[PDB]
Amino acid sequence: MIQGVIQKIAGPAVIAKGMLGARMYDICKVGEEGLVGEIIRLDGDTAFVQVYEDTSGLKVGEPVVSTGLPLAVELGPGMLNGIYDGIQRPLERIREKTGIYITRGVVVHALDREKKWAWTPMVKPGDEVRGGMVLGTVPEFGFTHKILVPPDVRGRVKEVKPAGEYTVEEPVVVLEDGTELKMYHTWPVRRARPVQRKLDPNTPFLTGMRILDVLFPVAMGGTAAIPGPFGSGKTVTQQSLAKWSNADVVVYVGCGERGNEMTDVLVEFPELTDPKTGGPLMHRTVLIANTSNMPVAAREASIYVGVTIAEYFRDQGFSVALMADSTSRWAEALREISSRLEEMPAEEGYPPYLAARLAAFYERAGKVITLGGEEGAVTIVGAVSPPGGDMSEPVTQSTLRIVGAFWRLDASLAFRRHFPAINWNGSYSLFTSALDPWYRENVAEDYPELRDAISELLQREAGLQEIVQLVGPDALQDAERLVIEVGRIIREDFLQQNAYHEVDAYCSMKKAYGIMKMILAFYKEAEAAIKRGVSIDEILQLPVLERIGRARYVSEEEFPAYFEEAMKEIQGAFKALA
Amino acid sequence: RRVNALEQVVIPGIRAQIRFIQQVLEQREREDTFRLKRIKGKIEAREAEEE
Amino acid sequence: DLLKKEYTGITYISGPLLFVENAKDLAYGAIVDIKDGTGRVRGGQVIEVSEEYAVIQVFEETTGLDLATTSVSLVEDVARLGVSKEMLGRRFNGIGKPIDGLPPITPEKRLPITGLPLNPVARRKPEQFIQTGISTIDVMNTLVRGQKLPIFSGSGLPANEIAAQIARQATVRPDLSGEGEKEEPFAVVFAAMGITQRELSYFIQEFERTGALSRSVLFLNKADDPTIERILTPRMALTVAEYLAFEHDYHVLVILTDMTNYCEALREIGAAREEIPGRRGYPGYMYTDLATIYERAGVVEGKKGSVTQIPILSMPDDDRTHPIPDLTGYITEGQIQLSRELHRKGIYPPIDPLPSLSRLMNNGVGKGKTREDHKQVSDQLYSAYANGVDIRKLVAIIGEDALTENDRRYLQFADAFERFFINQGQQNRSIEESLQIAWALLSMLPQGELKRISKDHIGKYYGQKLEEIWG
Amino acid sequence: LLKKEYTGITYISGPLLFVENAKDLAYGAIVDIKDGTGRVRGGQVIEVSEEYAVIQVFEETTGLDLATTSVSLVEDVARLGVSKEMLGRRFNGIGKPIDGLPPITPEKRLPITGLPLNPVARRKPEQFIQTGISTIDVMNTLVRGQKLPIFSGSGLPANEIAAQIARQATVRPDLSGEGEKEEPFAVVFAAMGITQRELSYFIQEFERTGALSRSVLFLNKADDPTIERILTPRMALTVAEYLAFEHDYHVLVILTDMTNYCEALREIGAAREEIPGRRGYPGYMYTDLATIYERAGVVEGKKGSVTQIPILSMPDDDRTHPIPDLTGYITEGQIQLSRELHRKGIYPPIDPLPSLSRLMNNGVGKGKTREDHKQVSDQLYSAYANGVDIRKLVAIIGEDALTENDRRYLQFADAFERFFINQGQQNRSIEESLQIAWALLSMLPQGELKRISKDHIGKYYGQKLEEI
Ligand SMILES: Nc1ncnc2c1ncn2[C@@H]1O[C@H](COP(=O)(O)OP(=O)(O)OP(=O)(O)O)[C@@H](O)[C@H]1O
Ligand SMILES: [Mg+2]
Repeated sequence: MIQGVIQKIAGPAVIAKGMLGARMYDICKVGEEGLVGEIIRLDGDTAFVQVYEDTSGLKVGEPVVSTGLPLAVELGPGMLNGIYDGIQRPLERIREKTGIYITRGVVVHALDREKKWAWTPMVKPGDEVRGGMVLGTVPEFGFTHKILVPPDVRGRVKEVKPAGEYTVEEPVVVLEDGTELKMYHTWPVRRARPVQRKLDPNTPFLTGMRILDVLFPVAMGGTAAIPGPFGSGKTVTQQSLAKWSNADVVVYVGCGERGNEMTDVLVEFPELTDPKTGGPLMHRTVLIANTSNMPVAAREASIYVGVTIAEYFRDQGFSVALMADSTSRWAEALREISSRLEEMPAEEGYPPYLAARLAAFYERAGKVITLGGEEGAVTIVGAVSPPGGDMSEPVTQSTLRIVGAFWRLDASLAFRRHFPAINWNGSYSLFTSALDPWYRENVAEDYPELRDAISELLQREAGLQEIVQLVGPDALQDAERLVIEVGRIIREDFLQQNAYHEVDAYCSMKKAYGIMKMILAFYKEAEAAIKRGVSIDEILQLPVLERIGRARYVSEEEFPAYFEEAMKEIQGAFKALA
Repeated sequence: RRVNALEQVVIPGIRAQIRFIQQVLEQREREDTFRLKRIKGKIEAREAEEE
Repeated sequence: DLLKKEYTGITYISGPLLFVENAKDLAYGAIVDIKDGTGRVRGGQVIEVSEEYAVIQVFEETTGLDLATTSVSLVEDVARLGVSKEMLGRRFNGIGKPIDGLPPITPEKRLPITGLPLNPVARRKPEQFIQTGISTIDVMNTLVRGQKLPIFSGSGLPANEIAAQIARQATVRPDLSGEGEKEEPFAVVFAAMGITQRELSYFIQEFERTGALSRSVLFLNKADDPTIERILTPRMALTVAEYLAFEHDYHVLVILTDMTNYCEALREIGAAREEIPGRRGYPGYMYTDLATIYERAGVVEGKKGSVTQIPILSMPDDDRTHPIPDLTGYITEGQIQLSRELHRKGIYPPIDPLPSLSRLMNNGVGKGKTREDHKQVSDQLYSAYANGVDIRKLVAIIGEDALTENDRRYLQFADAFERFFINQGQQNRSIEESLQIAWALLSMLPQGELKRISKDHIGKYYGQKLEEIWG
Repeated sequence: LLKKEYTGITYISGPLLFVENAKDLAYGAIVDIKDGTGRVRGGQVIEVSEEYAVIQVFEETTGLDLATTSVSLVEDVARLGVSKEMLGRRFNGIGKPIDGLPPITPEKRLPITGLPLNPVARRKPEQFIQTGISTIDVMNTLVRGQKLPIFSGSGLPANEIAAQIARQATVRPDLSGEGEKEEPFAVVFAAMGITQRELSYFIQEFERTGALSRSVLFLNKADDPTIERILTPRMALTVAEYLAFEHDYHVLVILTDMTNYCEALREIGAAREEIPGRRGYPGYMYTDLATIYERAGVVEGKKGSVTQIPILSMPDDDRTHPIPDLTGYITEGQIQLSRELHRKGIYPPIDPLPSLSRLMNNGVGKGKTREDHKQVSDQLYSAYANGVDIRKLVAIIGEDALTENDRRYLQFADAFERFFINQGQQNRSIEESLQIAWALLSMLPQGELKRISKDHIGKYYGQKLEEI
């Protein structure tokens, strides 16, 4: 291949010479240690390579070998229940070779070449196949993995292996032109996988949190952004989404964050049960981990690897949820690379093409009809970490132009231990109107009216909050004090949700609907009883108020009886009242 | 009540806004200085192509 | 000519740029085709030519290009687009190639996409009132035929719905003007820059429901498309619009989805070349580049056709002093600004009247065009709403109970104005309905406060009660 | 091995010098610069190419010239010699003794940069550490293996709190069971940009307590060259990692001031002509800070641990300054000192409201400690937030807008501080503090205790203030 020597070393940037014939965005192997790098600039006889590993100790004159292919991942059976590096290297297969520390230069295949899988053919000789079609099935941890034709392959079938057990590298289908199809194939991470058509998202993505499911919903092909300062609760929210959502496969991308947050997932997940299949929770999860003390240039590749794997699972008909832990770290890596290239920055040192990269990443989500004729979906929830909580920073403002929902976190609520600390005045969702027909048949026919009424109550309380702060709560009349107390009840008993409690961590739709109905029934009864001269003090001391406060700690199997008893008590206690 | 409200709410917010605006303007000035330095380096390097 | 010349000898590839040395025979601004080793062909444009080397910007991505097998060949000296009358009802990508599956069109002419400036002697004054069906636009910020009226939006604000509603409900009123002939429907040219699949699907479904896809031309540049293609899309769209309007007497309505993406692409190219920046890193020639796009709308003396522009742009952080809204306001002829406070209260369409403007409003309103009381009613409404906003500011300090009896009328006027005049929903209103509602609102104030209305109009129209309409 | 010297110096300007014909110089290597007078300076290669190599000098470049100066190679990777006998010694922050004792003999030579830990090889920090301070051990409890910084001010007693913690740190293997054994403990102390008075105070406290016999001090004064401030925490963390992961020691690492480290990093970065960041600080400060804080934790299959308590001061109490903002994104909590509590004489002035310990939930709970710990903590948080809120209401509106229900919140908020927060030089316990926490929850009614279950309320409700 194309072969040269190192000319200049400066940080993660290596300039090679004698590289005439190398192509842009290809993969090169740098030095005797065999590090991995990528071409990003060609200049005469030279080439500019960014290295994905540590560059300390390199010397001028070491060889550089160009592999002639772009960055690609291996897609096939054996990716579930796995933990991967930034460039798709199995960490558990690295620990058995290097110990507790991570050393550069170790090369491990992504898919295990020693496992035997049960093969079951579905095609026959004489058939013609196209890209995205299904050749056979392989059993996994409860799933049925389908062997897909690569999108660029077309031809007729000559011979098919019979049923049995084979490795992932044994050919199973041989075409007429001599092309051999194996159980896996490689795909470049910077190319989006093809589809037939895109569909309008029309089914909700159930997250298990009341505020995100009721007030600011997200659909089955939408994108959401959750920005906030440190300690707001982004990671807890994303992990609760990974634990409790209704997605078939969850892909978690730990881009540039702490290592304890990955060890917690690796340890606690095998002892949990997924909501829909009853098996271990880790059997449906794929982790891509690149911590903060790892090489910086590998942060950029991890996002593309995760989104490519999520797109691969979409082509099999599943519904995939992708969680990016931080995109600001990716922006920092882009800034570092641009600084090494000595390009002119636009704002805050960022390169001027950051928004294009962010728009290209978020556009891969959506509900599609696959090339095989099945329906699939990918949802992306990305977290932004603005410096000092400033929402005018370029990364936050470049994300708001493409996302369909915006879950804004607040430091004031997080300081007072009011979690999930979602600012319900600065947040919005653009999927509310399209999800109404689903609600009108899957929970109740009056759900949107109830939700709008509670939103109106919150707006009225927020309006009165300016008045109460300068005259005191006593100076207001009964009609305003009732609104204040009802708003406080809604805030402390419906929006708040403990993610560590045994029962309160997960909430269904019907439980939230029942709590909403109980709260509004109490409000209407109190509004009726106010006009009869009854004091606010007599109403606030009622024992039925504690029934609303403790309602969220009741389990799902016991909630309807509690709901009936609470409704009867609400209708009775005010009748007993004057 | 009016005196306490002014002295406890109005003044610190204005002070914080002033500090924020000063920081933004100083950062923009620093970026301009860096740009001017880079193009001065380019101008000096242009004349040394062939002496 | 009918010969092709290939320039091998590329010496530099980085970002969107590409250098070829011994290519002094390429004209400035010419279009080139870049052939890969595997046979893929990508477009390009010359932005600087010399006897030493030429500088070429690449439209698509640069993946797979190498310095040994890549070659550059010339297409044409001047960037031109092949237009026709039969392209109505088609769809194209950002560079004019068909994407609807139909065979390519047969060009009648080949026009340059940079265009030429209109002679100010050949222009004429736009004076045709357009009824958009929205009260805050028809009465206070009147839009005339031949106007550049951008929409200043935000992040989560519904600018697309407002643009679609304007395109759906746009009509002229020849009976009021005294013409009386049968109006023709507006031909629509729709140019998208970095649009998402959600907004594109919404626009496609809206145009399908309205049945306007038989009179529309579409230029689409999606979010996953190459960024540098956004430089060409408005120029092709405006070339098609100008051709139709000034060669076949069409009335063309042009919608540009997001000028912010165009400015981002311009900033990328300018920062690659390291020009002297303006504010926030944007290039210094952004004013001229934006002016070469907006100034291609208007009406020409001796011809029936017209071009109307509705650019849509999103203000970052809702900042009016950002360079893109600032330059757009300096170039265009007013703006329609959306308010987030009105959006949070459920008011649709959330059009804020005070920061809005219409420069050509005085040409299209008055006696013999709409009604003789239009301008005075608009002025009085503006003054009264400003007074109400100021009193709203005052009651945050002194409390509403400490007000005089006069200021409570202004407060109730502001509340009723926001709840009735602006909050109109999805219904279509004629100009008479909007003026009737406005006169109903003005009757809440005392008769002696109307300093900006002639006493004849007050005698003729004052006194109606709002309960006869929204009671 | 025999040495090699280069004489091809072609350009000296500021802190950088260029060396011609330096093909066999590795990247990041350590060099020794000698001049005509025989004085030796330090330097590090930061950029190497075919035409020249670029070396930044560890100190001032006065006296250098292009005729007599020569550059030699020391080692390709900067290494530190470590041994078990370092316990009780003092070092200047570069590895050389300052107590006048003979130098140690190196058991091993380890790279000071370190290597990232494999996330698979880690395990959950799950052991409680008794600090001897009541406001920490109850509401923001410190778990073995955590990195818990302290957010101080410009006139607040942070050094005294750190010294008290270092004096009173224990393991307490009684309540969760654990090994019930006498376990070794060590403290590694690093100070950057310290003054003479603080140096004397620190050494006097360590000598008077007697904790010097199990400690290693890396003390860097403010008049030292600024590179020795950069390498100071890395050597301390290298020693701590060696001790913990090769001798099963439970080490504790205290970093005196990260602000001086950040200012030295900015001064070094500005000399290499790099694009500045938010307030002139370098744009890669997140990665540089992360390479320090990420070297703590626990390792599966081993007994040792590393716990870090950095101390930093917020300039003008600005929580949005780049240094505290970037520190909060990496560490697992914060302890924030309040100036208002210090104004009224309360020691230690720890403000519970903005303090947080993220690893609390697995370090306390059923069997690990008292069962009621989590509900007690969160009820105290909610009640304190309400009390401070209505107190801020009173300071504007006045006492006329208070019912007895709100007056109870006011009395609770005024009560909490002087009994629990103020402790002076005491060495209190955990079971001591939990009864005091239950006592203050007794004054509020039962209906206010919504989050606490009826079982825990039924078992423990009702007790007066036990301060005597
Ligand atoms: N839903 C919740 N229920 C209970 N406690 C919560 C919840 N969300 C957050 N917390 C608390 O707040 C802390 C916030 O930690 P988390 O890692 O979620 O924050 P973050 O915003 O992702 O931080 P960082 O920016 O530092 O990565 C948690 O450790 C926990 O103590
Ligand atoms: Mg986090």
